[PDB]
Amino acid sequence: TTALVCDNGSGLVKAGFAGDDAPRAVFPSIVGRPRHQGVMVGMGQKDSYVGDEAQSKRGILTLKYPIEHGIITNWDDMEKIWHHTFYNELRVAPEEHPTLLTEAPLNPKANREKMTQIMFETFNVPAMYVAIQAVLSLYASGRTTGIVLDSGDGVTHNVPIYEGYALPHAIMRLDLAGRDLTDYLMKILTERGYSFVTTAEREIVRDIKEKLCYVALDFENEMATAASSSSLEKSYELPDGQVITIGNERFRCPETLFQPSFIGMESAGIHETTYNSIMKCDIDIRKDLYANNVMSGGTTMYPGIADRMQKEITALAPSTMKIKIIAPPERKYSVWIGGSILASLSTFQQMWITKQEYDEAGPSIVHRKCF
Amino acid sequence: ALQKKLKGTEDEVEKYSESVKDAQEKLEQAEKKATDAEADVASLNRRIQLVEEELD
Amino acid sequence: ALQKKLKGTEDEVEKYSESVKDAQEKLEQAEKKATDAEADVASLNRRIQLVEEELD
Ligand SMILES: Nc1ncnc2c1ncn2[C@@H]1O[C@H](COP(=O)(O)OP(=O)(O)O)[C@@H](O)[C@H]1O
Repeated sequence: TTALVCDNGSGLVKAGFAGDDAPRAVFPSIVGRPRHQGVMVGMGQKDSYVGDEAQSKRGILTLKYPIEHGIITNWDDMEKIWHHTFYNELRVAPEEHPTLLTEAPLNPKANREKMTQIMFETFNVPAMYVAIQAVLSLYASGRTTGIVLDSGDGVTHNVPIYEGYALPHAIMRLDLAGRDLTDYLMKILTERGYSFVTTAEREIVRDIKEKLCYVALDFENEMATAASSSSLEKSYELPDGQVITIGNERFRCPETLFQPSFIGMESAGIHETTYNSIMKCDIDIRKDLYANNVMSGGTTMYPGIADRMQKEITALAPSTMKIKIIAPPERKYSVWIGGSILASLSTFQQMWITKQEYDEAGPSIVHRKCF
Repeated sequence: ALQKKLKGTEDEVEKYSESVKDAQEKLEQAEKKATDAEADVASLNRRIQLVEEELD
Repeated sequence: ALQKKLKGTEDEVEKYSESVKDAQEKLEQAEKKATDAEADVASLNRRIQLVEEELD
């Protein structure tokens, strides 16, 4: 029977059926709760909205992402998210559906453990499995070799794969992603006079970032240009009129990914972590990796990010290797696409964790090669 | 006593390096403005479309 | 002796000339995309003011 593919991630839950071509349901992974008291009796106001419902009721709620950096911190809201997904987004009894779950590399072991335990006790699925987001994103790209640079909303990791083999000693995870870019934009938007502090209007800032921001091919030139001219200013209308205008910020914000010092982090930029991950691999496979940089995740969707990425990593690499960057136009869903592809296989139909097996061996079965 | 080909082919390599230098340099110089125009169209498409909906 | 380095030098002459050819090809293709993208941007950008004044 059909299998489910629920890619949790931060910021965006995307679910659907195995074998399909795109996730059916996509909604923000948030849980809102009213913060005023409510006076109209008979309104039967529920006590906890979730998903697009909360995203619409933003004005009177307090939103809580239950996944901070790839890891689940509030298990009750995560259970609400899963329950809502199954029973309303897909409208399917999870009793007879093996489900595929994803998680970033180098996560707390207890994360996937408790995840499996909940999936088997609360929802009582027949089987399940936890996969690495980067492997799936490589599946979707029709490749079998190449570093994959997944950069979701909470975490950013590189995974070098060659001939279907992963080199775990070179997996480089970095905790800078879309949420931090949103916060940095909220900060630097003050110096124009705009102040967004509410968890509700963090979403407004996220929309501004998704629409206007872009990566500059050369930071200094773009800075000097925005100084001289005004051909970079663009306006934007807030949910109550009062249009705003942002200039330098448009490329100041996503520049962080290449200079984490802007937000006070010490690690190297994206290009540099990529190059390092390359250099940690064996010398014989570095050319293919140079040729097969893959990009997934919504944060890699800035206009111009691939070009700047190529320029930087070209500057770092020798001048005789060829640098390419595989940026499909739907890369935001490459993880879910790869998940559907893998779940549709039959050579995979014996890698699931059968509920009987888990009852026999406990949630420790996850780390066991019944992965 | 057969070094003439050595000299000639060394100079061949030098001038070929010069030619690829110039060629690829102006090549990426072109693609910079190419992707510039790509951003131009990707922007003004959106702008024309939104002002068009405003007109509607 | 030096004849074998001469052999390798001739071979690299070949492949470098090939690189020059690929460079000129990508140059010409870049100018082609330049002409096309310029036609498109120019055709689609000079009209914003029309919708503007109409809705105005
Ligand atoms: N068009 C866009 N431009 C820039 N950033 C975007 C765009 N679309 C989405 N994002 C960012 O990417 C994030 C969504 O990425 P996603 O792959 O869903 O993360 P996850 O895998 O953790 O769910 C959002 O938080 C948003 O900030």
